[PDB]
Amino acid sequence: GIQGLAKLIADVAPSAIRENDIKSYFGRKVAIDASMSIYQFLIAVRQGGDVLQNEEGETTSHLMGMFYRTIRMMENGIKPVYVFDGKPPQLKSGELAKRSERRAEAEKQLQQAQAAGAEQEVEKFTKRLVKVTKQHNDECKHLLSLMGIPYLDAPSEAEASCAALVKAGKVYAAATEDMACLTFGSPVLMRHLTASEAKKLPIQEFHLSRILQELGLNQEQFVDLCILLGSDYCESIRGIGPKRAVDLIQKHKSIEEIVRRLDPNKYPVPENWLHKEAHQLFLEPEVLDPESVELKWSEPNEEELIKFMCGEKQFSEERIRSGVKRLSKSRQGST
DNA sequence: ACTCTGCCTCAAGACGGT
DNA sequence: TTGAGGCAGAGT
DNA sequence: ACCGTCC
Ligand SMILES: [K+]
Repeated sequence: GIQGLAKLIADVAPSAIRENDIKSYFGRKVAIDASMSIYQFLIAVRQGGDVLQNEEGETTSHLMGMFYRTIRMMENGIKPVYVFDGKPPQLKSGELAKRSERRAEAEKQLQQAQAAGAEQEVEKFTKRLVKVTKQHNDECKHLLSLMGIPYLDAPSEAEASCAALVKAGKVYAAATEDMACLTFGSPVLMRHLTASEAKKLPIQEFHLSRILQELGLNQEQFVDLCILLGSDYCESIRGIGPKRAVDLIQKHKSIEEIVRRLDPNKYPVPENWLHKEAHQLFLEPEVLDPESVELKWSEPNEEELIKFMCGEKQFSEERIRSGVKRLSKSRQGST
């Protein structure tokens, strides 16, 4: 994430966002952040406050979500490649650790809810306690393998590896809600791509070059701006938000300069501010080699699919086999 | 009055059958 | 996790 | 569209 970046671009660079109907992404490949979508499902796919599961106790909401949305996308001519998060950059420790503490917090607030009724709390805190695990990951990779859908492991940050794939032309765009993908230099970002039957929000397409033009910056100044707005990798200056940050970056072009010209009594900066290191992470992140693996959208293995989902995970053979045929079908073509 | 902060709420997908 | 949106209040 | 259920 980059705090407020979406609203900012809407506000001061509206020409950088197009809204298109899904019909116009027909025949395009997109890169998807696996870990974020798995998360979205673990949160949303709930039956009675609880997550879907086979009786052995193993979770399955993520498998549901992934299987079906993937199929939908494929039907609409959208070939998705899933990129899985690698090892988090050191600069991320801070953010990550906060995320642990809050979870611990939630967990305590779980007990005091359970021992006092009102499942409103129980389910709220339970949602706040959601966490993607290496198991979730391994399972989804298996599923995608048996669906013929290609997946890649990012050495570190998935978003950075997505931006790398779009840069290299291996895909048209990155489909994610994480504005940071632009910071890492991805020329095109697509929010709200679900290929879902109930629509909801219109697909949003962000062009990086348009953002740059409309804001009057180059990529480097744009990274600095995102750092000021609020990145996952270092702190921000208290009291400088979107409006002020745009002003300052437009006037002084860099963080060093900005820090020289700032009144240290009105706007004091953070102590031991790793902003230069963050910046360098954004310009030169560790990413996979987009030329190593040639992405192929294979044919589903229907039998093995039934064995895995239906067999191991108690999925209705009819719903599954139906999905498998919609997908095998969409491979040869169609609507 | 503009801006930011921080504390809060609240919600989070897809399908099949009407 | 991400919003959007709500509000009080401090600080300009 | 609504909504009961998917597991
Ligand atoms: K800030």
